[PDB]
Amino acid sequence: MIAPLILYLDVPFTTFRESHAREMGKTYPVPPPATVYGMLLSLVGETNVYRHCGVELAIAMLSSPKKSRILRQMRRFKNADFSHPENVIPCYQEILSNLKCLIWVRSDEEKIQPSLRERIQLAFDHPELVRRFGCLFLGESDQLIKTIKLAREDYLEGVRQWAIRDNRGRLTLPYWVDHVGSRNTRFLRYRIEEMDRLSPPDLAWTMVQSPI
Amino acid sequence: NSEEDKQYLIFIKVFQQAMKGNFAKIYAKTEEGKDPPIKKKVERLRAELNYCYDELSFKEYLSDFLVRGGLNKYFNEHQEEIALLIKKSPWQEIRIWSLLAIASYKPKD
Amino acid sequence: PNYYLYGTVLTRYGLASLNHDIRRGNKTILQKGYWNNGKIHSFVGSSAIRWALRFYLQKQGYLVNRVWDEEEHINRLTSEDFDPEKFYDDDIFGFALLESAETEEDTSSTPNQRMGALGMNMAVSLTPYDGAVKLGAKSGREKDSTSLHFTEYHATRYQYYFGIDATHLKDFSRILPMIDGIMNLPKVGGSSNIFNYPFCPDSLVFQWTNHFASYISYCFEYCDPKSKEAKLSQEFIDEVECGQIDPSKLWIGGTIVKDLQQLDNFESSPLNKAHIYRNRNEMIEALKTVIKRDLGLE
Amino acid sequence: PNYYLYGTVLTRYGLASLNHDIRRGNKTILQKGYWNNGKIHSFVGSSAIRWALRFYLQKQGYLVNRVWDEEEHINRLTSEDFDPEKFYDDDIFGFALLESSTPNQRMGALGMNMAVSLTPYDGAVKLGAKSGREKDSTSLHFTEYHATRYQYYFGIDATHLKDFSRILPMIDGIMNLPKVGGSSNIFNYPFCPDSLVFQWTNHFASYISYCFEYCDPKSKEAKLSQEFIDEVECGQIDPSKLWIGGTIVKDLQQLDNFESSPLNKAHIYRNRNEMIEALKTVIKRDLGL
Amino acid sequence: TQPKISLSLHAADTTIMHRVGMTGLYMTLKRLEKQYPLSRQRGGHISWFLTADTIELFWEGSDFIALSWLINESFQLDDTGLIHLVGLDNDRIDLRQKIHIHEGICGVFLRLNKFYQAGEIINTELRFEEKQVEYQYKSLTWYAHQTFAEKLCEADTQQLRHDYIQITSWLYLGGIVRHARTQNTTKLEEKPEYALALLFVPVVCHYCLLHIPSEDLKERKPHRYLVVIPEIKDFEDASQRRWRLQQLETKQFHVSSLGEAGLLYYSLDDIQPEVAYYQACQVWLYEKTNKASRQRTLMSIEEIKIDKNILITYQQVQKYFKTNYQIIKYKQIFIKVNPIRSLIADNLVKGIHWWSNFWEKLVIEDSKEYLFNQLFSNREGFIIMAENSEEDKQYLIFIKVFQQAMKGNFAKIYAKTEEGKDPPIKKKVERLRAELNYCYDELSFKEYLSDFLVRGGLNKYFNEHQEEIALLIKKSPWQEIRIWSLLAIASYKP
DNA sequence: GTAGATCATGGA
Repeated sequence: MIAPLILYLDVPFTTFRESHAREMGKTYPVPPPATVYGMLLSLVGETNVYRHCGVELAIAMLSSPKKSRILRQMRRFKNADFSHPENVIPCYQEILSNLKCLIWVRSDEEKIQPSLRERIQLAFDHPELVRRFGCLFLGESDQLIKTIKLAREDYLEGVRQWAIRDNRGRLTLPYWVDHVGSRNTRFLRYRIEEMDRLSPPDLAWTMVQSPI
Repeated sequence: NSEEDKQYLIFIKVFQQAMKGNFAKIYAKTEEGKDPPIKKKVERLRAELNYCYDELSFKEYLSDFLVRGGLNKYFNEHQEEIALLIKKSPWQEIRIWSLLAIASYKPKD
Repeated sequence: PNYYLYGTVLTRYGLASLNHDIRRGNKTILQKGYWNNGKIHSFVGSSAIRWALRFYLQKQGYLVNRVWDEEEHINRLTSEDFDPEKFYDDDIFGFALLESAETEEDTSSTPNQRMGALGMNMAVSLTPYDGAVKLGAKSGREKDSTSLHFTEYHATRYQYYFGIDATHLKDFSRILPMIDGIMNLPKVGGSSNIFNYPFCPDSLVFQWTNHFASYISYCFEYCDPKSKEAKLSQEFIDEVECGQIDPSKLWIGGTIVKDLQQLDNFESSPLNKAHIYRNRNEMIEALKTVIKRDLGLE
Repeated sequence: PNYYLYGTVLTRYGLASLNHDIRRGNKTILQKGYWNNGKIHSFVGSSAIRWALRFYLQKQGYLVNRVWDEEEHINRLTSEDFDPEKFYDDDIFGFALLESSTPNQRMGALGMNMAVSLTPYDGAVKLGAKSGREKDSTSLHFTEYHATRYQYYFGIDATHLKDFSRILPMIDGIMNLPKVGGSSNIFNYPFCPDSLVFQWTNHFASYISYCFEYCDPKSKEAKLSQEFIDEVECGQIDPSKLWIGGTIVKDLQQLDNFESSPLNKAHIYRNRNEMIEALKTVIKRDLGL
Repeated sequence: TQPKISLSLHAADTTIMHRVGMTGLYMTLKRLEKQYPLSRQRGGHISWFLTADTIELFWEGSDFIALSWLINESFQLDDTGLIHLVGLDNDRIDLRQKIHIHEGICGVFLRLNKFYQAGEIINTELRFEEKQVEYQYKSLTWYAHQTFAEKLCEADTQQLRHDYIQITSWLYLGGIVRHARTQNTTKLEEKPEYALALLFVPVVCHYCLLHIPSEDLKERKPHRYLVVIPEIKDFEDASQRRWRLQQLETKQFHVSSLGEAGLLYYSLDDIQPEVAYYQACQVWLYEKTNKASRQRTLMSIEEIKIDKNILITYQQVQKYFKTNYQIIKYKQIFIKVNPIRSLIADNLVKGIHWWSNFWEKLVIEDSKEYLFNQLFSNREGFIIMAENSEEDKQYLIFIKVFQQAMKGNFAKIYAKTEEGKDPPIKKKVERLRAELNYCYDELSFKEYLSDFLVRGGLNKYFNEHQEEIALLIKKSPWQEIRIWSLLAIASYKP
């Protein structure tokens, strides 16, 4: 079998807001599989979200990012008038600083060719042939990606904080997100285990599937 | 210990030996009475150190005191290092080190 | 063929109280968070710089949908239906409509939304923040409340990272006014009455490339708090020497040029073949010539 | 067009105690903090300079909303509703009415930054004591002073002014600044400029903020910084928009290869009044006054 | 047969709030089973099977009747109008703590009048230390928790819904609707069983009052609410922890930091040396944005992870530091918190030194020596904390050196001043604190400290540790030395 | 008859 594609990721600032965190911008410690899947789709310029269902992703944290809060005058659709003062509310948003991680992409379960792994490999091979819009970001549109590159299993050859699918884990990261409400959002429970493995364990792989 | 810390400790020992010599000279000078004062000598030294207002005056006083100390074996062993430390360092830091040496001084039993 | 313009810009040294946080008693807290080596640096939100660019575009003609009413200190919309083909503001910064939040697709048919072609990361202080406050007692013998306040300030330089998908623009020629605004940034929202902090750049590392990634996001750092030397980061130079970040795609200007030239072995360094200009205007003119040639704006 | 007047002004050398903060017990602490290369400098708040400009406008006879009673030491508002069209102070410095038709706030045309001592603060203190052998808890005290020059950076958005002609009184006040809030009884520090670097340009960018440096850490020298000179040499700063006046003119003219430098073709005047007159002529021509 | 509702801690789709809700339901079911031993007594013959990490509910007949019975019995109102949660042991809890819990629930969960109908403002005067203080609380006549059974079941068939239920911020804290113009669609949706869990959430979580030290306690009463939401490891463990927390006095729930509340939730926990202790919780801060704010707003969420060492240190701090004072004025009970305990608890939670921010929080932000005077009352706690420090004994040696120097400096003037003319320790210590506050950079502070040490006379502790203390003074940051000088002043024994 | 807009609705 083809070795799973490894994508080194370095982001200066990242906000993985929680699904139920609407009054305050609480963030996940680790990028959810849904956010990484959306980032990869943006990287290959794929607008359709159902195109690459079945891809498996594994995330290894190269360091523990620090959590910080920033005030923000975020807008909302509360009043019909755009200039009404009710449309602006001040609330906190939690950000993560200096996020470095390695992403494993495995595309054995995809039924549509070419697979997401092949598309990412081709995009990195010939960047001038990639047809996409906007700037690559992880989280919010203003949180641009500093370094995204093809790496090996030992890019830093140090110690890795894996995200293991544990039913007793603390984090509840979604592998599918319903942006309207929460009906179609699908969750999985993870834990961050400090391990010196250079390849993801079996429980570290998360398959992105439709809620159906 | 870094080299700067080593020179700082050597300077502390040099100043302590100089105070030993000066206080021995005083003790020999005022053998009369029940006992020559010790706290008064330390207060005199602190006042004279605090009197210095600029680099030249403080370094002149420090050199005079060091010479009045006597042999000062720690200066014998470390001519260049301690000499360069005194010449180069800001006089306020040298005064701080001298006062630390004063505070950490043990009179001979 | 996509064409992206990424850039890291460093601001001049000065006293800054730009973004601020929720107040606590008399103290107007500067907003801050962790950064490199775990130290606390003062931040400037990305929305602040985007607002500054919006106001720059509004201030010099450049018909914009979101007009800022200076008299009433409120934001007004000329057209409820955003039209990126006509307005610079909607074309560059994008928009989001009411129906954009109650549906999954991007159409509902007129477009429901538009991802802004420009995205800028938040500005962080080049130097770790040390608690510095200013007294604010107002004149007069009548000493009631609302007097004797404290304002937090920071005497360092700020750096931020931006990126634009020039191909994503509805009108390709709109990138030039945005560049002019980035260099001639009027004021990033803050206490300009008490702490007037010009946000005009004094050191740039721009990259005009067709690659979706640019490893030049934060190339300026000196740390050693309470200083303003602002040397180029060692990891950025190492990545330039490694082989990625093609030097022919790099554009370096400002006061960092002097330090770069003063470096030994710089003549034989791979960083030498980058477009390096001490004058920011000259570098911007050359870069805009290249951009116009590549995008067909001629 | 959109015209801005940026300027860095350097004060004369003297003993200053204009920036006291919350006192620590007996001794009066003057406001200070970290600055260039990690040493502690004494800062004079920009609100002090704004108050001085307001007082200048009031004393010169201009219509000012907030009238300051010298004998009563209180502030009185002629009109409870701020009217930037009629009052100079509301037009220039803005306002913000925060309480439970006309706008409630204004951004203000004048933007000023804090005044920073050119020389790092050494730590000088002065002892004061009430005369008389009848001594009580308030007998003796300490006041910190600093022997230095203060430099500050200001910026004016001329087009933001409700009346364009109001920029000239502001320039006159900057060159004729009254007492800047401090201890005038015992430390009378004149804040009138003795070295100016002004920029009257339609471009929003300014590279003249805090352009003065010291030759020696404890000295009254006040030389122009090397970065500013380099930015003039490279062509970043247009010499035709540069206005340099004061005692720095002599040092600039004694520079080697001055006649061949682009700094030569800048508006350089030893007399500050002549520089101000020429700049005001240019401003009046540009604004159509 | 087949359970109609099944809830497990091992379910992969649950968040922390869901598990806290299942824990609250577990406690309520235990209490109800104690109250109603026979399933025939319960409406609809509802019966449950409770395990360590699973809850299963069985009932007969209409789902609406059984759910209504369970919910009505779970959430009740007493005669006085206070919220009566049968999950908690209400006979064992006193009236003041019941009022505290009711006010916390009304201020955090029932923020909106759309989810409660208010009664009259009941005033009760309970005597305390030969003084009758009038508590005034807003009694209720109904709240949404009581009648959520209608929302859980279909209107016509009166059966459990097979689809998702749109919930609001009163069920899930922070589950706000960001865009009010999309109220129908953009609403958080949950399954009926998880909706029931979120209904039972308030039983387990505990409420603390946050005191801002910038404002004086007398001049304004506290209004910020802290919600301690624990991370559930087992139903039995969390149930026992909550029922044990029922012991705490109401004055202990007033804190000055989020970490203090997080540790207070676990303060009563028994530490087993043979068992690796590890617990985690989240503290949610609810605070009015402005003075005229109608309801509190979620401002910050802090995650606290505590281990054996942190719990042991906090228990020692609680045992040795001064407890919360109860200043009683006319019809108000002003509870004066201990700033030192709050600061130390916050430092322990953050994983930094317990003295990390002592100066700028104890001397700079002190108005009239209000915070400074408490140092001499907490001197014993300071001594205990220094003696049982996990590391850094060199700075304790420095404490001894500075205390000897202070003794010498004070004794000089005290010998100069005769009887009657001798000033108390308060004035000299205040002058010393002011002189320490004067220092602004490393050079000035080190100069002053060195001169003070010399003026202190002969220093045996410095002499015995010349190299160590000299290196410590030369190398350490001056702010840390100032903080340690402050806490050596605090623990100074005349 | 139903969804969007509008208005009430909350203290010690």
